[PDB]
Amino acid sequence: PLEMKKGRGYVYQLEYHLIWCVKYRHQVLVGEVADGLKDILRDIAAQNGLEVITMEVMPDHVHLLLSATPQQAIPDFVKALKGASARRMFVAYPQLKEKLWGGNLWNPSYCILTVSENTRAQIQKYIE
Amino acid sequence: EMKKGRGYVYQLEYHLIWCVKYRHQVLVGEVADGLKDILRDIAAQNGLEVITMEVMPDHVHLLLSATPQQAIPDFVKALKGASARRMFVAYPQLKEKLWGGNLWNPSYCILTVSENTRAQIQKYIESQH
DNA sequence: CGCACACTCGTGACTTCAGTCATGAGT
DNA sequence: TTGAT
DNA sequence: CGCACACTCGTGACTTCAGTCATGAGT
DNA sequence: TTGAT
Ligand SMILES: [Mg+2]
Ligand SMILES: [Mg+2]
Ligand SMILES: [Mg+2]
Ligand SMILES: [Mg+2]
Repeated sequence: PLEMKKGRGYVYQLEYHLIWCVKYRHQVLVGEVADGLKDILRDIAAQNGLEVITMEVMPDHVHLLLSATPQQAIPDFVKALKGASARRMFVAYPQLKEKLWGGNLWNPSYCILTVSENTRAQIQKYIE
Repeated sequence: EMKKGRGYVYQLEYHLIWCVKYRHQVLVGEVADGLKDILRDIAAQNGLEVITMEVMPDHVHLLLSATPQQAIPDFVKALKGASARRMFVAYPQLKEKLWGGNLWNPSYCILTVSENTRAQIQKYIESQH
């Protein structure tokens, strides 16, 4: 049986692998800065109705595995996740301005991949 | 494999399914054939790639590939709302069983698709080296 | 190298009112 | 301030 | 009879200007 | 006008 969420006019299962990097690929996401970023990203995610299945912060990039509804558009939540986290991180960690004084904490691009929650076998069963 | 746009790199696939209103097995013969041409056309207009398409008498199944900017409610609306309008015009006999102004069930089912499961993907994430 | 996602300049949209998203072009 | 997830 | 995704009515947005999307409530 | 992909 397929894992499926139900909403008003749709049944769905939507997961994405989202990834982005620190501007200039600076390795600044370490220690308390990485810990903070985890809080900030979870708060933004919940504020936006996103479920964070997995989160991993490496020094120069972030990897998220998200579960969403059909109404949450990609450019919208990526903007929330990155734009708001940049704003907060700079406030909470003024020391970031030492390596990133240009007004950006993040690389201006994101990489995103859809993800199958269920197996190909489960899908053919449901689809047949 | 991975596509690119001005500010993003992505690979987006979705299984999209919806049924005929009241579950009537109406999509058959020339009606089904015309549905396919109408869907392919709508997909073309909206720049949506249709990887797989299947039309059963009571429901449709598509495997789509899209850009990050193509939101789900928008493309589902385009494919279902436009095809319905067009199907009734092209095949009026549909009205014999569906005179209420709806060719489609008001719901859609949609699943993100990838070349691996999240279980595997998350483990790959928890590693680092 | 010469791009390009990633660097830079530019545009508008819109939250975080800063710094992303959208976006074209030059290197 | 870049050099790849 | 009650549900709901699937039936219906209700509320709007927006193309297909009809019939879907958004959506809350009854059955 | 419904009963499940
Ligand atoms: Mg960007
Ligand atoms: Mg609907
Ligand atoms: Mg270019
Ligand atoms: Mg209900």
